[PDB]
Amino acid sequence: SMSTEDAMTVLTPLTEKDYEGLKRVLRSLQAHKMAWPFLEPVDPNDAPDYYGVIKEPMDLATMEERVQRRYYEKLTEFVADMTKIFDNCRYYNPSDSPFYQCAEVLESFFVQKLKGFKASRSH
Ligand SMILES: Cc1c(Nc2ccc(S(=O)(=O)N3CCN(C)CC3)cc2F)nc2ccc(-c3cnn(C4CC4)c3)cn2c1=O
Repeated sequence: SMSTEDAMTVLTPLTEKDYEGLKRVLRSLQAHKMAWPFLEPVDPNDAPDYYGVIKEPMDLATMEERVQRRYYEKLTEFVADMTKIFDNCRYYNPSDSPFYQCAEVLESFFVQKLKGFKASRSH
């Protein structure tokens, strides 16, 4: 149920079995054809003033490092880091940018996969 998923998302410490789920979610995003702008950090020499404007940069390779290192204690923290990728992209870029489009598509995919992860955890 949505009740159980919400409670577990905020309160339930991530287990090793949860981490196998988080690796599956991250690998599914890295394989998505619209992940191409998010696999590595933004190149400063491509994106003028990016690191002056975006205060909390994030990318899928940094998320992979944090997952491998068992950085996250709560799913909320994993979701907050992932959400930076999409929010940062939509903030820095105009709405007609290919990067902006990729953020919209990959976030919708992540939201589908996250809901699946939560359900699998609640069962
Ligand atoms: C998310 C993101 C982003 N991620 C990203 C990461 C890597 C690669 S990469 O193919 O590996 N590679 C591309 C070539 N570099 C020399 C090396 C890197 C491509 C990427 F798109 N790249 C850029 C690049 C440029 C801009 C930009 C530049 N000006 N503006 C206007 C708003 C002022 C936007 C935004 N960007 C982003 O937002």
